[PDB]
Amino acid sequence: DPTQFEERHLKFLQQLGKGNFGSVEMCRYDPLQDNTGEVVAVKKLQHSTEEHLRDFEREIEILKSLQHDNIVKYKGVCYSAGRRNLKLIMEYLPYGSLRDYLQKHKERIDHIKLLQYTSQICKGMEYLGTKRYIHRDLATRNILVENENRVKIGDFGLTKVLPQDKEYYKVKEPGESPIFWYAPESLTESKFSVASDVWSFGVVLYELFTYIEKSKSPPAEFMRMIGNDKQGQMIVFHLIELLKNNGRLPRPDGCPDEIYMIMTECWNNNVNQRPSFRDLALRVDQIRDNMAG
Ligand SMILES: COc1cc(F)c(CC(=O)N2CCN(c3nc(Nc4cc(C)n[nH]4)c4cccn4n3)CC2)c(F)c1
Repeated sequence: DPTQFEERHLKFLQQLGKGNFGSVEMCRYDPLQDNTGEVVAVKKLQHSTEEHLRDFEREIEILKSLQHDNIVKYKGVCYSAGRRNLKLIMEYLPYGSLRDYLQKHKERIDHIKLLQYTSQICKGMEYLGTKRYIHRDLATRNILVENENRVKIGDFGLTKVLPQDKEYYKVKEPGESPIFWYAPESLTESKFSVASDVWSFGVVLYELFTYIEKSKSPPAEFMRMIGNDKQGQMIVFHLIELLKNNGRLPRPDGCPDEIYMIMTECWNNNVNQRPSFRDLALRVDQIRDNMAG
């Protein structure tokens, strides 16, 4: 079984990312011990808990079930014992997250290139939606760069499977949520759907066009519009109010009108009036072709 990875043969090379409930490492899986093994990505939990383990087992199954060019490849699992600790083994994408890649190569990345990535996220997302999976955490930090011409959705920590009788999923936290990417209904009602993923995709489109400018980030922009003198529970309250009164993220500098319109349509307060991923890709591909030859 290739899907079974022996723990003693997984050489730690570097920590890549940390989460509230886990981490991602760069390892070399070297069974022959001759230093010819491939470098892989290893996601692991930080809290031993049964409720976080169950969520993680569900996440492993969601990823195992995904086969697309714009989705990070599942490679296998790593067990240690009977009740174990469990590790998810994925392919290593060398250019890091889309957030870090863009932040460093802003001079090299055209608008056409940004739109090629956008279309790839849309295609990956539409594929998710056919399996009735809700991502719930669409952001540039969660998109990986395989190469200069290809991005993949690279983390599924918050992904949920829709119940068979509903088109939304209601879910809590319990700690810190990525609020500045959340749809109003996710803020008020805790409702997650394909439509709230579209809302968040809008924020991703925003991120990409700001070229990750710290002063222009979604938390920074929203906090200015709210008042940086705001508490904690009040931050969600005021954010709900601003969104409700058609308060939105500004058009990023240099961003064309056609693209900001895509963003604003993704940001419709009316769940049902938001575009579909298929149409999103269609408009994006159309714009890419108008900008090119
Ligand atoms: C609970 O664990 C998580 C999961 C997350 F998605 C994030 C989100 C986030 O911020 N990053 C930034 C750093 N990063 C990264 N990854 C690379 N390669 C890779 C990752 C995979 C699966 N395959 N290949 C790579 C190559 C070069 C530099 N990097 N940097 C990982 C994701 C976390 F922070 C924590």
